[PDB]
Amino acid sequence: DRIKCPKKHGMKLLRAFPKLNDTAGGTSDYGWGFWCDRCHKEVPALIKSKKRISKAQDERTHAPEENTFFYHCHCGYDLCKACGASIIHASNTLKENYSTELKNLAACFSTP
Ligand SMILES: [Zn+2]
Ligand SMILES: [Zn+2]
Repeated sequence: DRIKCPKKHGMKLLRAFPKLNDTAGGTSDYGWGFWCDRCHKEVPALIKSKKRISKAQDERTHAPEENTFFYHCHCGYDLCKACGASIIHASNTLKENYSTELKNLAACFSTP
């Protein structure tokens, strides 16, 4: 699922720094990389990792320090991979505690 910026727009996962045309403001130049609007990390270059060990590993969760991509919003709000990783983890945990609580609810209902 697409991560949203605080202004509720759906952000996009990018594998290369965007062009002037991708950000709302005129002057956003991502030539030397950007800063995460949340953990303030200065991510200066996008690197291609050769690990490739993702048969069934969410790419967004594996090797968060591996800045192989980032999330950008047109508004200009950005998230490093690491910050994206923690919201996928947190949201997956909510879905798990939901399906679990739902299976337990069905069981409590259909058990005397
Ligand atoms: Zn961050
Ligand atoms: Zn935005």
